[PDB]
Amino acid sequence: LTQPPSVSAAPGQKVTISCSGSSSNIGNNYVRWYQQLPGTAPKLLIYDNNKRPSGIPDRFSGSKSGTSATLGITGLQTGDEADYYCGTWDSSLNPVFGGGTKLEIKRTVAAPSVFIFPPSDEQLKSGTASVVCLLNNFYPREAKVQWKVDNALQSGNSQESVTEQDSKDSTYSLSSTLTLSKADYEKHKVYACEVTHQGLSSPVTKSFNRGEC
Amino acid sequence: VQLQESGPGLVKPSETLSLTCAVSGYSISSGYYWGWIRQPPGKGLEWIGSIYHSGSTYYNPSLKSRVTISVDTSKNQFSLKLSSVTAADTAVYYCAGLTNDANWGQGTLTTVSSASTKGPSVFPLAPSGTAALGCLVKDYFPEPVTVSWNSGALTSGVHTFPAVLQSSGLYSLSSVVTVPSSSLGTQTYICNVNHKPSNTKVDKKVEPKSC
Repeated sequence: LTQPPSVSAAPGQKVTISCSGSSSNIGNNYVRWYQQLPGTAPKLLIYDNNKRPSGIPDRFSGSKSGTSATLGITGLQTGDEADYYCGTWDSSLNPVFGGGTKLEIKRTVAAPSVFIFPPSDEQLKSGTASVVCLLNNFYPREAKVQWKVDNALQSGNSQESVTEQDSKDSTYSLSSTLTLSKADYEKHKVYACEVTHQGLSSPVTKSFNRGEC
Repeated sequence: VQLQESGPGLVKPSETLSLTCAVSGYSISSGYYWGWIRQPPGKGLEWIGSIYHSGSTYYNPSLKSRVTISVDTSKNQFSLKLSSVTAADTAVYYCAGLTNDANWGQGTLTTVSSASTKGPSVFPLAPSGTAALGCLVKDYFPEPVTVSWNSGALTSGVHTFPAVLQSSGLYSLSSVVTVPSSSLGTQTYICNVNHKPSNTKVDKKVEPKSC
């Protein structure tokens, strides 16, 4: 049971998601489809190849042809951002599942708003310094953060993570954290986060000087 | 009908993973079957096993020698025991059952690791016409932590990031919210942090800094 890892389209458009199986699973058995919103359990969309449970709108449909099955989603809405899974039964009539397809909604380009946060005095008193750069509500996902400390490029001492696509406005946000020891943090003045994104005509820098707060 | 997993979030290598599924609003005797399905982080779904109406059980052949699924009618719950676990068994475990539409539990993350439970420290990300503020939830193990704002009253504009695994082997997570800058003087912002494996709950007020 294979499906493509991702699909994308604009709101209002249609997508299809295919599930390729074999003669002994899909070829012989009913197919089900599930929607998994981030952080939630899978939810049944389609059963018996093409039937909708109560509560599922007719924007969703399923069909089966030979050893493959297809889920169609029309009238795409921002709420449809999710992982989609097919499921069927194998030759022993035990459940098997596809690898999942992540649906991305295409929206207009949006530049991030950037914020920088010095370490709290509370954390410094514990012996460590985390400096945080926030890139809020941007699209598309690709974004670059460069850290500088007294104009020294920082390489290898930051980590970042990115939210799932927002259910309401289809944007991403990203946080980057620069880790320094307390002793190193107190050796330097200027802490800067430079952000590159296609929504920005040139890179944006947010900075602070240690001791302003 | 509601299903709810419970059980340790951390299991040591070679030890046995034990989970229970509490079924509320329905009797275990009246289900077509009850079963378990797991999902390693960032991956797909894998069926573990099912127990049917009669009591007959069927397990995933690649797991069979390690799996036991049982029903406790008196407590209206069923269970999973997976013996001799390794890192490969780290996953979100779902209980599920059929009363066409199967019911699912909310899932519970089980991490298999020799590392020990550690509660987080919570630090403010203070704000100083939109302002951003947040909380840094640092140095905990295993996942997950949950974060809410103002006890669930504040949801608009909240972003809670995926945890990052630090080089120390501990996780860190940030949660942020953007609010009107004119609110900072009058509105209180509290991040509610819960790390169940360490039984650590913290309500942290994030106060604007003096800059």
